[PDB]
Amino acid sequence: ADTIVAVELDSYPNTDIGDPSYPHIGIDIKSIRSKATARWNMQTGKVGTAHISYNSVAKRLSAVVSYSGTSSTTVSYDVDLNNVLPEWVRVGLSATTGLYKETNTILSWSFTSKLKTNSLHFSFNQFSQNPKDLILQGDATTDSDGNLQLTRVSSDGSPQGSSVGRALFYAPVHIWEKSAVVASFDATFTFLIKSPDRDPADGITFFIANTDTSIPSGSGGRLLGLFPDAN
Amino acid sequence: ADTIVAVELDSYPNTDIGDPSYPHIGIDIKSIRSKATARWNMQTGKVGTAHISYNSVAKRLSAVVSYSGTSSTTVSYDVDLNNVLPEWVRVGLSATTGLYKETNTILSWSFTSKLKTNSLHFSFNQFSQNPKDLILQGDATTDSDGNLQLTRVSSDGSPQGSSVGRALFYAPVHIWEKSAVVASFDATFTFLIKSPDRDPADGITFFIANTDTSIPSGSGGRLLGLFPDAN
Amino acid sequence: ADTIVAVELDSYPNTDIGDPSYPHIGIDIKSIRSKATARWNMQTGKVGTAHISYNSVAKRLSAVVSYSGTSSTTVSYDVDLNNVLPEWVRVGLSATTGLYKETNTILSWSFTSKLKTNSLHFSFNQFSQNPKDLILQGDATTDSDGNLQLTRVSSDGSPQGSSVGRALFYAPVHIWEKSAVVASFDATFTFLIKSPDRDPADGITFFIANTDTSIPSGSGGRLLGLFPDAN
Amino acid sequence: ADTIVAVELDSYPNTDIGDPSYPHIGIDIKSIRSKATARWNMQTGKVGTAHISYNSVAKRLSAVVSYSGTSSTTVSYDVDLNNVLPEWVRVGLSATTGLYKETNTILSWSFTSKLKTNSLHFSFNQFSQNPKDLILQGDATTDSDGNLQLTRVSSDGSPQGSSVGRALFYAPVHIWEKSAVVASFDATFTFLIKSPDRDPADGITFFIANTDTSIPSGSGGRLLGLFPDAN
Ligand SMILES: OC[C@H]1O[C@H](Oc2c[nH]c3ccc(Br)c(Cl)c23)[C@@H](O)[C@@H](O)[C@@H]1O
Ligand SMILES: OC[C@H]1O[C@H](Oc2c[nH]c3ccc(Br)c(Cl)c23)[C@@H](O)[C@@H](O)[C@@H]1O
Ligand SMILES: OC[C@H]1O[C@H](Oc2c[nH]c3ccc(Br)c(Cl)c23)[C@@H](O)[C@@H](O)[C@@H]1O
Ligand SMILES: OC[C@H]1O[C@H](Oc2c[nH]c3ccc(Br)c(Cl)c23)[C@@H](O)[C@@H](O)[C@@H]1O
Ligand SMILES: [Ca+2]
Ligand SMILES: [Ca+2]
Ligand SMILES: [Ca+2]
Ligand SMILES: [Ca+2]
Ligand SMILES: [Mn+2]
Ligand SMILES: [Mn+2]
Ligand SMILES: [Mn+2]
Ligand SMILES: [Mn+2]
Repeated sequence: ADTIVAVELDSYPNTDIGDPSYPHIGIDIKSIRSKATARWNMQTGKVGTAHISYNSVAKRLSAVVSYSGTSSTTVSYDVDLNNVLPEWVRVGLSATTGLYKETNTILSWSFTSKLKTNSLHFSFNQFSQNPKDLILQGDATTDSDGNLQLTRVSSDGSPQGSSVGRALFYAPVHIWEKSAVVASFDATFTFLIKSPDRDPADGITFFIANTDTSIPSGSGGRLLGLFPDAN
Repeated sequence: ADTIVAVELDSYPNTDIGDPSYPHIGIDIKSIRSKATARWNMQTGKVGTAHISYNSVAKRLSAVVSYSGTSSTTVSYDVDLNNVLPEWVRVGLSATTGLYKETNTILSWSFTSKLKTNSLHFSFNQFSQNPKDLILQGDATTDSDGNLQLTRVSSDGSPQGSSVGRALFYAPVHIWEKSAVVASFDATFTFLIKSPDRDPADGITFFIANTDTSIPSGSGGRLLGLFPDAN
Repeated sequence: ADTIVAVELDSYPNTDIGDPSYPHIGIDIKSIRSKATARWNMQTGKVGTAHISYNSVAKRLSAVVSYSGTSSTTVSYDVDLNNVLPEWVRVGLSATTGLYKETNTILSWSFTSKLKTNSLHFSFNQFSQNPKDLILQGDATTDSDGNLQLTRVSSDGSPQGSSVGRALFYAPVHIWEKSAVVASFDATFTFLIKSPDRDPADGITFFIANTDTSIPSGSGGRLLGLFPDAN
Repeated sequence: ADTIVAVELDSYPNTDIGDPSYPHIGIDIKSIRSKATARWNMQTGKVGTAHISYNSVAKRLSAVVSYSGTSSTTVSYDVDLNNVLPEWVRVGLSATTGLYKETNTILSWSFTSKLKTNSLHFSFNQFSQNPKDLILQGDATTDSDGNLQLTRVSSDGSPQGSSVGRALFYAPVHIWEKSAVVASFDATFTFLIKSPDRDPADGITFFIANTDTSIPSGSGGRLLGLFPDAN
């Protein structure tokens, strides 16, 4: 199967596959069962911001998720990613709904990777109706306001359940190379999660995988479109 | 056929299809017959640097080609590129040999595009043996020193004639959009041209084209791998 | 006196010192009497954006000023700036009021300069209460919302007349050097101009000058805090 | 006195004030007695490269120092720098000689800081004869090849003992702010250390301090121009 590293913004607690009993942000290394989590004061209807960073010297993957004036949650995990990930990757965003639902609207997304002794940076502050520099998978679409709807939304804006969708950047990324002195990446995205459900679900991830990654069978709902099971 | 905008570093004068009678840099808008040229004091065996820039407000495509301490040549052309190019493009480098030959060795290549009211930047200071973020066309390869050999070079380093090769960046680039306030791009590459021929040929280009661009039939030699004829 | 290059957003027509009879954007080379202007559909109470760019190869200073969904005005002028400006400069923003007034509120400001063969970039999306990386001149202050008020505003937000204020970046900028292949700069700022006056005044500039530049005597009002007279 | 955070490239072992018994790179938090060190295979006469990074989420200051094809040494230290440093800082490079000597030649220096919810980046690949964007302290000069000589070098290139010199960037840097979601910085410099001494000394640092920082009295030699004593 795919090799996966992800930062999950998990709005629904699936305690039966390892979630804490509350909304949380998590660092996922090849398993939906996060190696590290932090409690997420998830706000429906307000725009959030996530920042993710890593470098091969400090070897500490970190993420912070914030709502302006409201809250900020941070999670870190010490991991040598050059030991987990292949040399060439694609980076992306994923989102699911399940029994319960939410909009998983991406308003912006940027990413930088550096291979020091290669550089790649992209920034999207609007998404075009046919984004030729993105690989849209599952239900992911871009809409009339220029936003990226990772999961299905009806004509009036209502989120639908049992949705899975992902967007990967078109170009493979060279995230490590044996002659590199240091490899680093940074990622930021802003997101709007709306829901009429008392318990919204399921969440959004930023993720790095093998370049030929695709939505695994059975990855809906709590598996965030990333893993075929909860191992 | 393809839609082409290019800056050509033309080491061989083909006076019969419009070249001036000397090595020159040129700005090409949909024809190998440059809309503007400047005399190029082409230096065999020394590393050169080319800088190209454009923005949709000034509407002036410019290029400068230099050898440290030796020479610098500049050419500009006033053109609304949003009137020439499709909204989505790929960017690349091309090179040819013909009867006469030269190495067309790319040591580095960078590019930035901005869509203001989208950003894309890539930088290569070394090229890996299998560059998954590049579309290599024709004879283009990367070699053991980490350089990009656009045209065929033998085992010992000798350039071969009748070669054509191109390298495009993998991801389409969004170079204009009707809601943009301003669109801009910048490109830099460094290059080493070696030749045992008294009159080296044929040259190197940086070029922007339709995303599905490929080497046209009959584009070798003086056509720089860009055009199917000299119209 | 100072040596000045500026892009002026001139909200008040002073026809007696060379203004066209309407709000305009202008390119100023050592004189308030613009070398080039374009009609500016100036909008009171809406946030505007200005983009300015130049490179020493194309030698074309350009500016675009826009309100989202409303209007965009562009002005360009062909000028070799390395022939006007000293090698070391400071860059800044200026604004005035006079008999008539307006707020000259800077919401953001960024700038990049490149000296190719040096790089400097700064970006402000919020201004702190005591910006130690800015030289504030005249009436310029930063306020509680994190904005830069170039001209005097009363406690409730009312703009005052007979105000002059400027903000320069602290560090001198190396905008040309005789060994450079190409020198380039880019600048963006966003601005909010509010006024209860039927004819608001006087305007905002982005400007480059000798590093020891200061507000000239008698530069208020129509002189935009840049020039001691209307020569 | 000054508040100091530094990464030291310490070519001389002063075991009597806490150095390990070998050349080392070290992370210094308000004391020359490094909180963390790693053995440095210091190479005389070859160009080295140092990369330093930190972000306020991972809270891990890291540094890697390398010679191409030869060696690489890494040191990290977990520290909340927003708890050590004032909100406004200057960043710089320092170097000393003492009884023993070496050239402390800076060939390039770059730095980025980001204040997320401010950006500052500078890059020097050549240093001009009178760098107006640098505060040169002590013996620091720039020479005819465009390099930064932090410590005294004679007319022919011979390093002198009992030298101290520093170069700070002119503009204060805003490295933390109470409303920031995350603060980050990155720094790179390349350096050439030549010596006719069997045991070269004393070393080079990249350092962050109070904006009004100056060379303390008695900071020569093993104190690297940063501290007034070895507490
Ligand atoms: O969308 C949230 C969740 O909905 C389903 O799980 C349930 C949440 N509440 C329930 C109540 C009953 C059943 Br049966 C299920 Cl399967 C659930 C599944 O789709 C999960 O994958 C998902 O995490
Ligand atoms: O490589 C340089 C040139 O070589 C060929 O043209 C000639 C240059 N000198 C010649 C002499 C004879 C003939 Br026949 C040709 Cl076709 C040439 C052709 O391959 C040209 O496309 C190319 O520009
Ligand atoms: O603020 C707009 C203008 O106000 C003054 O000029 C006038 C605009 N309408 C007037 C009417 C009368 C007189 Br007297 C003046 Cl001086 C003006 C002067 O302060 C000008 O410098 C400025 O351009
Ligand atoms: O330059 C290297 C060192 O030279 C001096 O220390 C000595 C190194 N070998 C010695 C031998 C004798 C004496 Br006395 C001294 Cl003070 C030293 C002092 O200047 C030290 O600060 C410095 O670390
Ligand atoms: Ca879950
Ligand atoms: Ca030719
Ligand atoms: Ca006026
Ligand atoms: Ca020491
Ligand atoms: Mn979870
Ligand atoms: Mn030609
Ligand atoms: Mn005017
Ligand atoms: Mn030490």
